Amino acid sequence: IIGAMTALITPFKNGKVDEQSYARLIKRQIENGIDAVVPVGTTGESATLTHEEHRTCIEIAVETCKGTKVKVLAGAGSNATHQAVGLAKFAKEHGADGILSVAPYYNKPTQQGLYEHYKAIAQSVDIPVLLYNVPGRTGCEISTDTIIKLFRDCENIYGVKEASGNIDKCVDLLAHEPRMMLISGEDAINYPILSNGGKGVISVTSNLLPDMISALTHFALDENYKEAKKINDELYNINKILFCESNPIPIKTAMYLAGLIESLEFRLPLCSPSKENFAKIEEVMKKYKIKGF
Amino acid sequence: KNIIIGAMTALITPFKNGKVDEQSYARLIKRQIENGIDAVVPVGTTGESATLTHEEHRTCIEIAVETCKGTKVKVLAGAGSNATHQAVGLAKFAKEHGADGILSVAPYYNKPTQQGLYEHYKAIAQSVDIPVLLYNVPGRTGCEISTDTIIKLFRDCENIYGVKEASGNIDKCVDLLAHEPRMMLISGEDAINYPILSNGGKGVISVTSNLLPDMISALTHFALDENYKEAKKINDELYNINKILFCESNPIPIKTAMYLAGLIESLEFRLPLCSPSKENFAKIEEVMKKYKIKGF
Ligand SMILES: NCCCC[C@@](N)(CC[C@](N)(CCCCN)C(=O)O)C(=O)O
Ligand SMILES: [Mg+2]
Ligand SMILES: [Mg+2]
Ligand SMILES: [Mg+2]
Repeated sequence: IIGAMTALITPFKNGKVDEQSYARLIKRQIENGIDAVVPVGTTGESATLTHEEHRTCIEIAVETCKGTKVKVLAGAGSNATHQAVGLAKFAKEHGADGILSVAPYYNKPTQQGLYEHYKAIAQSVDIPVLLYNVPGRTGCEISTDTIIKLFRDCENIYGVKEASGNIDKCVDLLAHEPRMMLISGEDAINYPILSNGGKGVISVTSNLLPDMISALTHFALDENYKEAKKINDELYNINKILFCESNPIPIKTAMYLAGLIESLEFRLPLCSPSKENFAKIEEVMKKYKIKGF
Repeated sequence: KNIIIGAMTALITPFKNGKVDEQSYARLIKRQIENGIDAVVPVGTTGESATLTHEEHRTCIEIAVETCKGTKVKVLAGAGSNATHQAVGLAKFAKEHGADGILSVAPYYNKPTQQGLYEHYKAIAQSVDIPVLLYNVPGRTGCEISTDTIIKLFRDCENIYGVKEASGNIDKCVDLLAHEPRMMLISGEDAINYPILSNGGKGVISVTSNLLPDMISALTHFALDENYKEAKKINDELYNINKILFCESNPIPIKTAMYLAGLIESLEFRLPLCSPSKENFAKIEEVMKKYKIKGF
């Protein structure tokens, strides 16, 4: 799975997942050229969803994408490998087109550990598995050597979502293993990653501006770097402001400000932004045309 | 404030055939008690909290509580979570099953803001009536409890009595105790146990004490009595083992050392954790030779 993809926010209403809004947000993604959706990633507050909720989000999404050509890359990562295998199987059993699997967080496995963790996951299913490196959140980094070995050693492993701010590593990955699918995990540098041969994005910004992110990715895949860079440059201010506080606090605030969700609700320890950052997000949004439903 | 201080151990969790070796767990805790340790921390990072089931997590806390009854040794139960609802539940559990207090690591992976951290710990503290020790380890969580947030929580919440600091930032340790000297600063970094204690820290939550509880015990008690020459001498002696126990991610080296010492049956982890490199295995074995390891 490649192309423009959205790390879906998870809207809450009165402390529960707003399931109708969840399906409605995914339809809006489909209407605006998105190629795949990622239920229950970091942006979807996977850490604070119950097992049941995690499972249901994937189900809505698979169901809502059914019939369209939009794929579901299910959030299935865990820092407990038994758990990650579990999630992988669930996704497969419930029709996900594939899986996203974040590098274990908090426990800091070694490179050998990561290899084992992912081999376990990959062998438990037969759908594509997309590796996810975000060391600022996990405390560990999947080495370039480890990524490559996994790609070559495990049939299902087809690439990595990179959120490390390290374009050198992106060169390193595609120079030594050009067959893998490098996916941008940091919206601000979507174009530089695509222009080095990246084949997709898993975007926070596309929650609010899916048409802009989808166009950017498709310009780039069609080798119109001029127009892809144009959108990337235009999106920089919003791409930065969406991380003025830890994601998904700004994007949910933006979605609520645009009237796209009913309630600016998080699950603790996530919370509302500062009032000043709230106003900063509101101000930056005003320079972009935000698609409705 | 009610407090839990002194020399404390972040207990490893031994596995046998993919199950918690509950008999070895109790035996290991008794070894800590008999070597001068003041409190034990079941199921922290060193106890592989991430890969235990909820039931196993509960079981290890209960085993700790039961093993320390009839002694002066306290149980500071590992109760952290990156989901506030789960952390409150763990705090409640620890309270209801006889723990003396809880340790609660800063939420990992989802990187809450300072406002969110405040709210997170306030909900935990307001849910029980036993001491709560914050735990700051930004290298593992991806976030930091700022000094201001720590102090605000200490002053605003009755049961929050201090912080376990594992951030290699002695400046912050000065900052903390210079602006709020009533709090209990606990070293979460073995190599710098003495510097933290010598600045007014009141205890350690140690990985090395799994292997050398008597030495960590003496270091802390020497330091608490302001016998800084003797405390520093032990800290200096311990530096080599303190560092080698993090050649690979904790608790991979300490469990390796415990296995080499014959203190656990199997060198078993739960994935994504795994045995160390063959090279680091030998390095740990070599460093160990320079220390006298207490038996059972
Ligand atoms: N997607 C919904 C599940 C969320 C579970 C958890 N909050 C905690 C994961 C866990 N491995 C649970 C350990 C439970 C026993 N201590 C962790 O806290 O590390 C996470 O993965 O962030
Ligand atoms: Mg398409
Ligand atoms: Mg994931
Ligand atoms: Mg004395």
